[PDB]
Amino acid sequence: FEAIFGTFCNRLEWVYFLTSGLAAAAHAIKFHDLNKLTTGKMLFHVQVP
Amino acid sequence: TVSAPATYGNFVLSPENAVTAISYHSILADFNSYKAHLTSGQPHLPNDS
Repeated sequence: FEAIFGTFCNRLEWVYFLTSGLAAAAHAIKFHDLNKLTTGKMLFHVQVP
Repeated sequence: TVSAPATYGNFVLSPENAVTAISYHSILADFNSYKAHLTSGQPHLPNDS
């Protein structure tokens, strides 16, 4: 038995979020319970001069 | 009384297809990086004998 051959090319350009300059705008947090969370809220109290 | 084959025949890999693989590697491998085609001692093709 004799075979017919083919070639695989495997190289890729890897990219990462934290290395990007766009990441500077973000504050990156991991939270493994995010599926349970419905809405996150953040509230402020201000008095005027 | 008749002498008959005691067992089934085997899959045998053609020695030629090593040459095709080596040609593909010659095209694809880096400059002088490939070395499997040259060796010392008796030459040896991968076989199931």
